Amino acid sequence: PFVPPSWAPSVFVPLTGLVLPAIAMATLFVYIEKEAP
Amino acid sequence: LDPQIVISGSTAAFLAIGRFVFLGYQRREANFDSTVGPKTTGATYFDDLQKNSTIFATNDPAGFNIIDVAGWGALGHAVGFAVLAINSLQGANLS
Amino acid sequence: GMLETPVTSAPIVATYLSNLPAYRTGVAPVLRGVEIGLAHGFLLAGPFIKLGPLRNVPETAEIAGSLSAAGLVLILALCLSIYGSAQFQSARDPLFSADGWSEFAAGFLVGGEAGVAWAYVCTQ
Amino acid sequence: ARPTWLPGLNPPAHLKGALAGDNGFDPLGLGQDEGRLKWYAEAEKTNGRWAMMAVAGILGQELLGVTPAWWEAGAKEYDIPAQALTPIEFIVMGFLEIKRYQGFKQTGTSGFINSFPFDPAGMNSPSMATKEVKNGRLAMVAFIGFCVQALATRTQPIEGLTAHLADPFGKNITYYLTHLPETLGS
Ligand code: CLA
Ligand code: CLA
Ligand code: CLA
Ligand SMILES: CC1=C(/C=C/C(C)=C/C=C/C(C)=C/C=C/C=C(C)/C=C/C=C(C)/C=C/C2=C(C)CCCC2(C)C)C(C)(C)CCC1
Repeated sequence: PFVPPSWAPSVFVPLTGLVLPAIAMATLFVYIEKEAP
Repeated sequence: LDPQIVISGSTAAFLAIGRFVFLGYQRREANFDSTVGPKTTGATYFDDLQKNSTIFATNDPAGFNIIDVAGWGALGHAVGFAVLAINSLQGANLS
Repeated sequence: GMLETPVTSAPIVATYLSNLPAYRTGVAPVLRGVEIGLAHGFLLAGPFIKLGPLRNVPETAEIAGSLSAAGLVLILALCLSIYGSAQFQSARDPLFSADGWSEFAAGFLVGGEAGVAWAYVCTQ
Repeated sequence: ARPTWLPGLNPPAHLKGALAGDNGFDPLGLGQDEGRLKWYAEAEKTNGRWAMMAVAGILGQELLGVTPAWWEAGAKEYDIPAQALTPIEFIVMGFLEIKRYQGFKQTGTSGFINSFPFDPAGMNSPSMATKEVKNGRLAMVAFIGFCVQALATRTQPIEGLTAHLADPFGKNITYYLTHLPETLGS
């Protein structure tokens, strides 16, 4: 039941190494630059 | 019978007479519904559901809006399939 | 004032820059985005195809290189978008505004990907 | 005088044009209570958002050679048993949706989990709101097209398009509706 599929690395490695960092950097860059009301 | 000729032909006739023959008569009878008055006079959501919120304006000179097209087109389709269906019954085996 | 120099102040140089999409005012920001995106997108495919990891494969080299050029254009489009968000939060040219830049970034994505696709069609 | 769904038709009063994608289209006058129109506007997006992902998923699965067809995915067996999938989905979706509703009531906007609005990248403007609806409506219409085309043609979306392109006049809704025995007898 626990064993993940044999294709899990193919999806998660690019997802956590290329996709989430891109969204995380965009989120952080916008946040720090945001001006107070 | 060819369905394309019969169905299109009947629809054209019913659209033609509706636009050119009975449009004046139909509009006059629609005003007989004005003599009675509006259904409701309220400002609640359920009262709004009984009013002509959207008025279907048309650029046609005679005022033959889409609702009229649907009405007269439906009669043509209904008559067209009656003609086709009845003619189909000829030369039917065991039917 | 500033140190005058032919490079900084010359007639021929000034006219050339004034005709570039970036400096050509009077054009909608979206259209300028497409014009700029197409030029960069078309060039971006070159280096990936010739020097990529799959460069020596006969037919896969063209596809892999162009597909990577399309990816880089997508990343650049994100950079343009977030730059507008940070820079314009509150003047003569419509481009340098929150509304203008957002259109500009969208045009760059459309133009850039079209340029990458157009470059591929040239090869095959 | 914004464009309207019907030429020469002044939009109804209850539609002011403030909402994104407001073309004055409401022949039945469903949205006239300001308390329901706001709910419907949110309901339009969420149906469209699920449609947009669904259309991409069906197209993506077909383009990537996934089998069987999108309407037979449930029959296929995966690592997790089908019985275990539903409890996982019910708990996860129940949590996301319940917090989705709670934020909407407090703020009146759309978001994710605890963030309302959920715009990490800062991309948000009247134009983006309009583009979301128009692409959302197209996906909603597109998905129904997939479902009906599966019923009649019994071919996947891209497969149907190729057949039409190859033989435009020979292959079309006219052909399939009169050849159900042939297509369904294969
Ligand atoms: C915009 C989406 C879209 C597109 C691009 C296509 C494209 C195609 N369809 Mg599909 N289809 C769609 C929507 C779409 N369809 C919808 C919504 C339905 C459900 C009625 C269907 C049902 C359908 C069938 C049953 C068949 C096709 C087929 C085809 C192919 C031939 C064209 C044809 O016969 O069309 C003519 C017939 C149609 C039903 C298409 C109508 C498309 C218009 C643009 C929909 C407009 C909706 C409107 C805005 C809604 C207003 C609602 C009102 C209450 C306000 C072609 C690849 C044929 C094929 O070969 O498939 C492989 C085929 O057999 N389509
Ligand atoms: C975990 C992080 C990570 C991952 C997953 C990758 C993955 C990859 N890197 Mg590496 N790279 C990383 C971090 C990472 N890198 C870092 C941190 C650096 C800096 C030190 C580099 C520097 C680097 C260089 C300099 C190069 C690579 C290259 C590659 C490719 C090698 C395999 C190959 O032949 O691809 C072949 C690639 C393809 C056939 C195409 C794959 C898909 C493309 C890239 C994107 C497609 C996007 C799609 C069309 C649209 C968007 C989809 C999206 C929204 C889901 C592969 C795509 C090589 C390459 O080819 O890059 C393009 C290369 O030259 N990387
Ligand atoms: C600067 C150093 C350098 C150089 C020249 C290269 C070069 C190369 N690397 Mg390497 N690499 C380096 C450092 C470098 N690497 C480092 C430090 C690492 C460790 C992190 C790596 C890790 C790495 C990996 C993992 C891979 C490569 C690969 C490659 C190849 C493809 C790169 C690519 O796709 O570029 C894309 C290029 C561009 C998008 C453009 C480049 C810049 C252009 C040409 C500038 C032109 C400017 C122009 C002249 C200005 C005109 C102005 C005028 C109009 C006014 C290529 C041979 C890939 C390969 O397969 O190699 C065989 C590969 O897989 N590299
Ligand atoms: C623009 C114009 C024109 C033209 C027009 C046209 C061309 C039109 C058309 C129209 C049409 C063409 C229409 C149609 C319609 C239709 C309809 C509306 C239908 C309906 C149907 C129905 C309702 C059905 C039913 C049924 C069924 C379903 C089943 C069986 C039974 C029956 C049959 C009953 C002219 C030149 C003249 C003038 C100028 C301008």
